[PDB]
Amino acid sequence: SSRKELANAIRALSMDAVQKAKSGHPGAPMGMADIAEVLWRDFLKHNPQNPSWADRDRFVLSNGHGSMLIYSLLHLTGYDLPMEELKNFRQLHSKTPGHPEVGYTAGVETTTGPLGQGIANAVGMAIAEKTLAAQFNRPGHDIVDHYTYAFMGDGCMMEGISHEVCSLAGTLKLGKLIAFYDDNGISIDGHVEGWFTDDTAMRFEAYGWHVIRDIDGHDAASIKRAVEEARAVTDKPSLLMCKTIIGFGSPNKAGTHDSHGAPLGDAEIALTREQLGWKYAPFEIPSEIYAQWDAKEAGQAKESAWNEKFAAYAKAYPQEAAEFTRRMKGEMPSDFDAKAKEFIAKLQANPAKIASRKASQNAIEAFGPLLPEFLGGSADLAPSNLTLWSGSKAINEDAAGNYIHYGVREFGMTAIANGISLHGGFLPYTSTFLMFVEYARNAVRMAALMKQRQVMVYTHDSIGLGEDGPTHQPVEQVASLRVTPNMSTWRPCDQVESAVAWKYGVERQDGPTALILSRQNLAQQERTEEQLANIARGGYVLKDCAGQPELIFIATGSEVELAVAAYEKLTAEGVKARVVSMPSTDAFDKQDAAYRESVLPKAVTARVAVEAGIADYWYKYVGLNGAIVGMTTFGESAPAELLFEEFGFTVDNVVAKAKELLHHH
Amino acid sequence: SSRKELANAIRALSMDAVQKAKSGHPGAPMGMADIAEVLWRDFLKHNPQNPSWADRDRFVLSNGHGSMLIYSLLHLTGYDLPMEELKNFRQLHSKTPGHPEVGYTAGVETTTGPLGQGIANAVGMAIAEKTLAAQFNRPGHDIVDHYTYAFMGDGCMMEGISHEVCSLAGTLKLGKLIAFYDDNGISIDGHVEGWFTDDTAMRFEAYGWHVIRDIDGHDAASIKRAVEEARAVTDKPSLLMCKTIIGFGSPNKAGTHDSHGAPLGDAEIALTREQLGWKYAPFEIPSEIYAQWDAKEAGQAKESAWNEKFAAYAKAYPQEAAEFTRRMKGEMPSDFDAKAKEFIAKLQANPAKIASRKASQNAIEAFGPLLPEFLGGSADLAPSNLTLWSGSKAINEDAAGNYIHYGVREFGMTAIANGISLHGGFLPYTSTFLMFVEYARNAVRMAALMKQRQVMVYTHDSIGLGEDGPTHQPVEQVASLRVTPNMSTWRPCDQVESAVAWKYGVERQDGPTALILSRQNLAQQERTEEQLANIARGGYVLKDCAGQPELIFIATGSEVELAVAAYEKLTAEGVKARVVSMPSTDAFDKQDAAYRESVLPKAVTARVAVEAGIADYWYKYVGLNGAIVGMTTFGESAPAELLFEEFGFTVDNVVAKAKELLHHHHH
Ligand SMILES: [Ca+2]
Ligand SMILES: [Ca+2]
Ligand code: NA
Ligand code: NA
Repeated sequence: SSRKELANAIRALSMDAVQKAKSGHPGAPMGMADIAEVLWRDFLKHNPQNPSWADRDRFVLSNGHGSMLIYSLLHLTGYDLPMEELKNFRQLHSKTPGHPEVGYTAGVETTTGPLGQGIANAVGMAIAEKTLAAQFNRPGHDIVDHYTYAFMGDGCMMEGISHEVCSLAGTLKLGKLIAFYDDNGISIDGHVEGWFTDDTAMRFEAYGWHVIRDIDGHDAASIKRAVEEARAVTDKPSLLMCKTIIGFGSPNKAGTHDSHGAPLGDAEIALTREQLGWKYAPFEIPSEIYAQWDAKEAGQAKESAWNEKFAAYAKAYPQEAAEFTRRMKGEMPSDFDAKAKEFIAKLQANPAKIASRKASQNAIEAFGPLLPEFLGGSADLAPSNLTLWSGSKAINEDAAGNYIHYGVREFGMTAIANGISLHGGFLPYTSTFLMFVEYARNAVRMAALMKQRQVMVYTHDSIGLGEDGPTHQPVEQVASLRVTPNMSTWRPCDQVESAVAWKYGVERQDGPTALILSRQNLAQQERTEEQLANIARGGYVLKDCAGQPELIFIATGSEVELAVAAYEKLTAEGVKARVVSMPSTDAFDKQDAAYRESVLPKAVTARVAVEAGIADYWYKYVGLNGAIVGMTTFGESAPAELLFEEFGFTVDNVVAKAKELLHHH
Repeated sequence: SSRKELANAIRALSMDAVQKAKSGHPGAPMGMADIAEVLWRDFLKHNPQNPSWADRDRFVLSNGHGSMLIYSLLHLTGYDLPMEELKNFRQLHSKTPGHPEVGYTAGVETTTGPLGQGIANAVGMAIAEKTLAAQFNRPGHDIVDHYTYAFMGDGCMMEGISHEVCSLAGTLKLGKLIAFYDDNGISIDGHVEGWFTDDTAMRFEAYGWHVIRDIDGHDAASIKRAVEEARAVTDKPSLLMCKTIIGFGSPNKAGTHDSHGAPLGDAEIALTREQLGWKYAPFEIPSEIYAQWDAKEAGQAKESAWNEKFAAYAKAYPQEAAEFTRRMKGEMPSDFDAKAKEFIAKLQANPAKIASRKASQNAIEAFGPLLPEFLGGSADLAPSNLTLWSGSKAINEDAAGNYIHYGVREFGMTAIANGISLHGGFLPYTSTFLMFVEYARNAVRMAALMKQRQVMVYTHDSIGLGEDGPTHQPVEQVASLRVTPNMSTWRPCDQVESAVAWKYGVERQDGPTALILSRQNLAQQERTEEQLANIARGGYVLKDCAGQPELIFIATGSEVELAVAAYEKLTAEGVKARVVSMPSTDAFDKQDAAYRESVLPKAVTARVAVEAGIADYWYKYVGLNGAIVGMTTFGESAPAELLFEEFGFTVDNVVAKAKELLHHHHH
């Protein structure tokens, strides 16, 4: 069959699957089909029989609304994605959800849809390949050698995150990253010129990319030459400017916004079949077309050759090969749990009053030698977030390093780190001031949705940061993280809770962990062995009374000391009081009900939450008959000690709120 | 005095005020002082005695950590910012907070600090000037004519929002926007080349800006020539690449990251005075330096001339002049309240089961003729968010229009709109799918912090959007907005609540209002005149029983219909039930204790919340002895009606959960 006929198989499956679902996006799949045919059939290194092959090329659809493009490619090339799944596009619990989802579907590398994040993920995958190659390859043994290919459209280009990640990709000279821009002139509002006029090629040259202009995206020869040129440029990421017609093949909807995001309609599909010369019924693909698209034979041969290379590497470099396998599988070192517990116990036995941002740095220092998979960084705040340890080595200085200076790029940093975790081989950590989780907020959500392990180190967590004032002082950010599905959030009260939280984060297998860390020094709490072991349960009894409590303080982070001081005053008066430290609400909620009852007995309704964050969160644990010593406003610019007084974080106020509560009970 | 001596007054006040506070950022003020001296003394059109003069130039410090730069300028030029306030830099309730804040300090145009947002605000101010000039200027009467000047640094340049807003500024040919880039080679991690290597000039040329390269930022003549060149280019925004030395004057800390974000230290300040030749003690400025910096006499003359121009305009164009004054003051038309109430009453009397996104469009259509100040837009989703009305006209097509195609730029859109509201003359509305509030999230917060009027139209609010799936289906986003200080969030249940929420938003002068709008059609509920008036109280009794309820449903948005159906089933079985519609938790919380008790009586603990959003929010109103029919997970890609079934938003499940709750209460 001709290359155009092979590409038209994508067009037919895509328009037909959208039509059957009465939902979805036919235009971009039809516009990019010729580019995909060249890339996938002539260049992409992959094995449909093992989508987890460590050295496969990675493909990313940043314009993820065009999901039928990737489903068509996976089906046609022989992945485990049968025609019946394509006939179930956008239907409940199918393998073909409306935007592609990692884990749902063999061969999907990332969950995309939110524009701009796919290219960010691809930058992270390319950083991962470059770093892993530098760490593991040896003379005569290049066991890491693969490309990262991304498709992206006008929406990704307009989004600010594209600027963040493509700027950094240029700095890092990511010569195995090759992006294809679907330059079709159309977005949802219509002809893009009314709102998007960049000289995109000049912009990308300003980032240090190699740019190939004026590619005919409907001409296989033009596309193939451009890909060859990009592969020959080994010291710059490449952008291929592909002129395409959205909805290519449709006489009445090609080149129109109408083709972007709704079914073409039955009559228009019939006219499209006529224009394309496509003679097959919906969901019919002839054997000749499958024979030319199938990648099982070539893919198995390529993976088998790689397996033989890896076997030879393992003979010459046995310890390195074992580390490669462990890291690509995402497994932890067998002795990590014991060694981390030993560190935690040492901290409990050797008290220190330090900021939890410093306790975080100390945990990185302790775990660094044990976790060579760390690939950490900060968004231009290394000396404030405290993300460097003695073994940190910046990858812009040494490609085999373990640290990224991300610059002032919080959203891009977080979505790059999602790509790093998706690649395999690494455990990424990222960092900024907590307020700027808001810049990165959807990438944080995407880490949780994709079940990815990433530790997110958020410092300067409250009015305790002092004079920088209300634009920087978090109030409501932690509450939002706490109600995000599959997110773990820890607000440690001292250096011991900080190390437990770090351990919890690195040991998650199925989602991310945010650490909520103080600028100011935090006193260490004394703990029994039982309390020490129960920190990891997220909430535990820190101070207690004999018998059933009359009054329970629930406190987190920097406010535990205040709650303890109020507890001591009331205990001396003869109140049966308790303090619960709640470093992680999510870990607490996951405990068995007997444990939760032992900490927060259902019969004890006189509960006072204490936290320098938005009060409204705490109704979850105090209900309608408790009290909350929290924030209800933005902060103020002043020294931290005066702010804590101004906003009611005083022993007198906490005691008064508890006594007022005890009248009612 | 020489120009350098005048600039050194900024350096001295800045380093000394940071030192006294033992906190703050001396480096950028010291690095940009010569640029500021030229801009403010030779070009800026302003009147210190009236910071609200409608036709003043607007200045924005996007690198807002350098707050002592603007405080020095405002003090030296004669604004109401006494030296005592500079001595109280970063102290509680001073007029000199660590990052500048609009409202409390005379002459501060915007609250900045979060990097990139200042340049976005400046783009909005420049859009506002261009649009207001096109709407109001007449032959012989150019009553709107002013520049927007912005300072920005490497952090702003690295942030994605700078790409969004500077790209759009290029498309819109904002020839009165002039930005100065503090090109000093330093960020917090050190020398920027390890993480920031863009050819920034080439990047901005790709956006359609006029770029002036290689300006000596410590040479007044070079800076002045560059500003003159940028002012001569009337068809492009301009970027002035100013090579500066951070901490200029400090022998040991100039050019170092150490000068960025901590006091220089007393010993280093002494050496800096010696290098700069600045003899005056901390907080001492001689009368002759004030005489050269003061702008009161020039500012009075400029504003007086403008007032004469405006008086001549008002004689020739009296209705237009009255509209200009009204709009610049942020006042609403005198008949708006009555006309909007008439519209709301008509909707209550004429049911229509339509999506609240469509009810929103209908409110824009009804309000549009009454609010010529609207400057609305969507982030490339006009046909989905339903932000166009019959009178919309895109400003890229006609500069006197009222609509902005923002492109796929949610964060930039929202921070541009903050600039629009800060400028005066307009009432901005912005729009995207609700999920992508997360892209714009800090700009929403900044609107609330700055007490700005902006209506944020967020459509496709739940699993009700269907097949696009979990990356697009909001779950926890509304709860995040609800816990934001000074935010107003409305999730209307029908076309009537939608119109009430729109009226509330446009009339809310002291903060923003988000509308949480459905893709799918919403049943209209029956209301008495009192219930109709009670929508605006945020939470109200929609269905009731005689005597104390044994069950209260609390529902919002698309789930009110489900809660009412469950109420009807239970009522028919003899259960005493009530339904509360809670379109706005923030408005409800602002009602007095007696009203809140009347709606959610403390005696009734069997409360069931119903909302297709994150469940944990609702403990605030249901307590520990209730039930929540909510989401606890991400969504799924499927037809919406199947999602509502799968996630428990069915009458059978709501009734079962309510009966299970009552059974637990009984035993
Ligand atoms: Ca497009
Ligand atoms: Ca800088
Ligand atoms: Na290359
Ligand atoms: Na100009």
